[PDB]
Amino acid sequence: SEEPPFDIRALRADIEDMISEKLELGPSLIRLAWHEAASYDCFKKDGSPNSASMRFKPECLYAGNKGLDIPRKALETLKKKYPQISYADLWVLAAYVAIEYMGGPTIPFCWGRVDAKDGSVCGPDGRLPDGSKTQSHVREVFRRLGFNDQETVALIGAHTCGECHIEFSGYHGPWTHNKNGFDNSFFTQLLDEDWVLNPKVEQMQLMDRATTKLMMLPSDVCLLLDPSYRKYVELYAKDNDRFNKDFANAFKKLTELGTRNLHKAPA
Ligand code: HEM
Ligand SMILES: [Ca+2]
Ligand SMILES: [K+]
Repeated sequence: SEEPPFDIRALRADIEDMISEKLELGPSLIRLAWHEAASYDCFKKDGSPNSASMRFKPECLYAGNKGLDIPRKALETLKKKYPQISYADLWVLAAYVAIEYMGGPTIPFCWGRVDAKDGSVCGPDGRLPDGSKTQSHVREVFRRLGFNDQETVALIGAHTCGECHIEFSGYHGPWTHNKNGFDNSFFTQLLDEDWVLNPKVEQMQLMDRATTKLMMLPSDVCLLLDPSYRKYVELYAKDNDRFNKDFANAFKKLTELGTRNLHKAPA
């Protein structure tokens, strides 16, 4: 529709380059964008999602955002090179490129997000979801964000890529045997393995009986235990195209929560 004031083409290319020079950045950029949107409360209408408010204290110090300085710092180099882009746009755009680069769907980008100017707009701590908890908590968090059960399950399928780091969350390991590819293999893994207790990680997590090299969180396996969430796990495990499409729509929605006057980018 409308040309952004920054060179989007060149920028897309710089972000693919940066990811290619450091592949484990792909998943952290997705998590960065998700956590900047995850402060929203659709009932209270607060929390400054999608405003790059995680640049500021105290949100940058919340336990759940630990390690997200890495992708923020990496993107600083690009903000410098393309000054017309807001950080908030940049953070969203880099997640979309990451998803695509790793084999995921191409999500239509909208631009024009305004950056928070100070940390007084940041939402409270305790809005990010807790991996040690299960379906009650999960549904409560995602209701509060504006998502239904179908959207919830689709979004959590992003765990198909990346991994847990002891230093950041206290959990350990990848969910899938290809942490650098974005497909429906998180649901597939969830359903096809026998998940057994990992007796050597201090924060409770499961491991696959077959190899013991994969992991799931309590919040992940709660998607099997809940009868509504399990319908959708099954839907995505048996239909990768459907997963691509629903993930695309839900993530776009996630990254457009609490925004206004966006413009559709070209491609
Ligand atoms: C129930 C909701 C969620 C919980 C409890 C949760 C929990 C976690 C935890 C504990 C980590 C590990 C962080 C680390 O140690 O580095 C993580 C990583 C990640 N999560 Fe989530 N997550 C949730 C939902 C989501 C959603 C909705 C998205 C995306 C749409 C997402 C995408 C990711 C990605 C990409 C990583 C990888 C980060 C990396 O490799 O550096 N997660 N998640
Ligand atoms: Ca925020
Ligand atoms: K994967």
